[PDB]
Amino acid sequence: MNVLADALKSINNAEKRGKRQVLIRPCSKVIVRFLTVMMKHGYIGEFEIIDDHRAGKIVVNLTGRLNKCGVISPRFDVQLKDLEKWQNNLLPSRQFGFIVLTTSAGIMDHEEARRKHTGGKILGFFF
Amino acid sequence: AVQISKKRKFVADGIFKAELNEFLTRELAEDGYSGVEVRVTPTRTEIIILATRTQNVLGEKGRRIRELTAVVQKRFGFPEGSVELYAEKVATRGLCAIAQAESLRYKLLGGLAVRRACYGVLRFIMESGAKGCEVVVSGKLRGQRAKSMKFVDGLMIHSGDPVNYYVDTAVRHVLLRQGVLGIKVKIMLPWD
Amino acid sequence: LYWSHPRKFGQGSRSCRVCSNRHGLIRKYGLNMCRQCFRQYAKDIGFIK
Amino acid sequence: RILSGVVTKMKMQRTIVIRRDYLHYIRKYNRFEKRHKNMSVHLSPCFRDVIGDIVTVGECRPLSKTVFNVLKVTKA
Amino acid sequence: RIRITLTSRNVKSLEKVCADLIRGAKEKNLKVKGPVRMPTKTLRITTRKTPCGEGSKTWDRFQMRIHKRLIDLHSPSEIVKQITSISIEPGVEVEVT
Amino acid sequence: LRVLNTNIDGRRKIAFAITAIKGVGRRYAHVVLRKADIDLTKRAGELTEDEVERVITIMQNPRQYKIPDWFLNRQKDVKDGKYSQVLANGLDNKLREDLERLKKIRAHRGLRHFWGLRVRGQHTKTTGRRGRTVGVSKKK
Amino acid sequence: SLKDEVLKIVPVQKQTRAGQRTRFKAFVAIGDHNGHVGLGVKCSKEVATAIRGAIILAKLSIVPVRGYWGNKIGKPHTVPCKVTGRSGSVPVRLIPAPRGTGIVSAPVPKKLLMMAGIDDCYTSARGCTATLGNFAKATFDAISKTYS
Amino acid sequence: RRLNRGLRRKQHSLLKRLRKAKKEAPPMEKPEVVKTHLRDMIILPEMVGSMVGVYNGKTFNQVEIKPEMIGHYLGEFSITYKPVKHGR
Amino acid sequence: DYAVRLREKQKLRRIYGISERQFRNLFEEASKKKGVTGSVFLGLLESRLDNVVYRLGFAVSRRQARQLVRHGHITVNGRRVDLPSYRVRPGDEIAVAEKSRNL
Repeated sequence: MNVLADALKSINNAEKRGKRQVLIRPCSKVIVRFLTVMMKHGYIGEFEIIDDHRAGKIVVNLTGRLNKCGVISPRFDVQLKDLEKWQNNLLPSRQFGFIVLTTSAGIMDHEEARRKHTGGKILGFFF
Repeated sequence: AVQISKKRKFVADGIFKAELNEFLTRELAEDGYSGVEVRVTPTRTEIIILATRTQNVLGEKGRRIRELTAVVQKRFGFPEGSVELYAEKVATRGLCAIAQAESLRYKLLGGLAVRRACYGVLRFIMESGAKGCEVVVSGKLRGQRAKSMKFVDGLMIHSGDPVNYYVDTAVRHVLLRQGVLGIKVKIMLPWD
Repeated sequence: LYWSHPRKFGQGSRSCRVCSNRHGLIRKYGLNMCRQCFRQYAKDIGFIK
Repeated sequence: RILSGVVTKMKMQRTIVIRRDYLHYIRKYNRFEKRHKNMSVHLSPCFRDVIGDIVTVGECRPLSKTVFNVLKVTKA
Repeated sequence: RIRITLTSRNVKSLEKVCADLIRGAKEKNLKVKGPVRMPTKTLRITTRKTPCGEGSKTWDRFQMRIHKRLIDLHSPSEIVKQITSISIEPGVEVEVT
Repeated sequence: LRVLNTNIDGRRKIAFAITAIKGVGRRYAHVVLRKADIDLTKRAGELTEDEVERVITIMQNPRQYKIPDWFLNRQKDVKDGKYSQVLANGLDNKLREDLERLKKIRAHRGLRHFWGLRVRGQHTKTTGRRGRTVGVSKKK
Repeated sequence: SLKDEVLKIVPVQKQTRAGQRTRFKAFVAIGDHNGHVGLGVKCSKEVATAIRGAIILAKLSIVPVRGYWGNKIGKPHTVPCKVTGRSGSVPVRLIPAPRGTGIVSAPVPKKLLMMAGIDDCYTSARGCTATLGNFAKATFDAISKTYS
Repeated sequence: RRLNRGLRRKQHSLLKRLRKAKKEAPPMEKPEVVKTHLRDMIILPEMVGSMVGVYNGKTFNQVEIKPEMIGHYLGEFSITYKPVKHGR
Repeated sequence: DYAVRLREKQKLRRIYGISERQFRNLFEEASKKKGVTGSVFLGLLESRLDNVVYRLGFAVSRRQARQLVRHGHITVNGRRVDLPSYRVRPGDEIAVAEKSRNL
């Protein structure tokens, strides 16, 4: 599966299992950016890039914070205003979770995008 | 029935005892007729009817019991047999099957919930001693399609096997607009 | 006399007491309609098998 | 007005195919749908300046029955 | 010389009674022949349950075991005084000849 | 030997043979032989001409048909006679002729005889019972 | 105290060569309406005995549901989030709703939800089986999953 | 009527007596009147010509028995019940 | 559950003695406006002229109040109003008819 989806699936499951850590094999820049958002949000602990001299590896420290996470496909574009519809579909629990969107500004949470008045493409969700 | 044997007139005393029982079983039924003991001497019969409801036997100020003896004397002892009569009460009707059947019968005559009447009656006879009890109403319960309601408590089902269990048995009929309902009631007393 | 089956005469055809059939009258029972009536209600009048 | 299209046919008086491309209107659908129309742009009087070029066509008094005139080539 | 024939449906009632008859009579005169058991007749009685009967097969079946006792007394009226005075069981019918 | 009617007993003991006559049977047979002084055991063939005479004379003259039997009562036992035969001719002809005569023709008496119902004219409601008993009423 | 609602009682038969042997099943919900709910299903030869057994059974199994508490998320007549649980072929979906909504659900999840003390929710039975028994288990399973 | 088999005649005094009456003399003399209880008896040809008296419940009635009547049960000629026929 | 909901409606409605049609329309209005519908709905029902007259004690019962308003016994800010449905707003003075005052 796609690298980002793959990374999100592993983290989700390892989180479920209760594992303390997970290693994500494809380590794209996008993935790292995605992880930073999750981190700022308190969804995951520290993570580091390990240089395999290949794709690279991401060691992610699992907190037990995540209920579920995954990639949103396709990555639908969204207007500055357009987020509400998506929160309803992606975040089953009201007042919980965030949408990770990619904006020209960079990858960030929907909440930041909204404050920014930026639209973008939706990469994933975490709650 | 306790009497010294008599080779000559066993025939006469035994038919006579039976004849007396016949009236007692019919005329005294709404009383809790639970037993008629008989004793004898020359030309004198004791006879005691045991009943739950003595007053029903006696009659107001003892009028009916007087009718009984006189009517009964007609059956036999044309010359002065001078058959006596007595009425002892049966302590606690809850123990008497005969009465219990009547209770249930009565309620169903009235139109009470048969299921309820069974449970309560099985409760009461159980409540006052009894090893076990069972009631069965048949006929068309509640005037619906015919069935039989059960209910039991304690030894009963098993107690039927033991001979000389000494289970008190009774039956009552029940007149309804709809039709008759038999009620049967078993009370398990000690084997002895 | 009474025992004698023949009757010099009798006042009234009678009928049985219970019902009233004329024939089958027996002075004793009074069941004129028939002895049968008497037989059925043996209990009614003191009589023995 | 002003249009952009590809020169589909050099052979004759020239013609350019203007294309419109749009994403399907409803989401859950991303069908990239293309639509196109042909305008006989007088590619040019005799310059024959412009197959395969993507030119811009401008509205003009009628150059020919079919035609718009070729404003300029976006890119070959 | 009086023969006492005691009969009863119940054995105990007789055993009790006959015993009294001996003990009392024991004093007033002779020792008495001594209560004798005698064989027990068994009666089978089939009688129509209902008075209509008349052949109706309603005849229930009953059997009565009739027990007997001799304890013959041979001796004077004082012995008799002892008897009239005390009586007990109704279950037993006494025949004095 | 033709003792009676066109009766011919033979090859058997006489006491048995005499039975062959429609009029006679062992009771009578034993009597005639006794009165005859002939040993019953003798075979009919064995009999003596004289004996045949003594026997024939008594059987023929002393017998015929006697007073008719009443319905079976305490009396004489019955001789069998399922079907008519020749006895002393008087028996066969007499009884048969009378009953047959009325019987042969429509006469009511004749019918009664066939039926075995009283000829006298008495009701058959009551007595005259000797025969089948009463049936039972059926459920209505 | 606890209130008991009778969800449903059915006659249920079992055929045997000898004949049909009937027994009765009763579903009973018991709740405080303070966030304490209990479901019990007990069968017996007699209806009443079954129902009684049912209530006793229900009290035996209680789930903590909802509450107004300070310096935390209040869950006022509703549920903290949306969940969908599939039991067997039966799916059940629960979604939180604002006050005034009421409990919009079929029977079965409704009875459970009401005794749950939940006042406002949007529900949807879904999936292959409508089966009330399976649906009820699913609702219960769902209620359990919920966390604040 | 119902014949049954063997139309019965009471041997009684009557049947036995009747034949003897005929035999009493050569067919001729017959006893005047013969009271009989045998109401049940069936009339037979022998009886014909004679005069048997049958009992009502009350009395004995003289019944000359004819050949036409043969087969009828005796009695039947002697009615027990009086009809009530009175003047107007 | 439906019966429960139905009865509750019936109760609240019957108190006001208002028809289903009017009762419903008010409900819809209350639901449309900002603010909790439940309160607002009650507020609108309470705003009925007949109710206010009832509240004031001019009438013994709500029905009687309706009749009073119908008869023109009641006045709102001077001009008389006959409509039991009339919606009283804050500040309105609701008095008895001068003519009617000696009833």
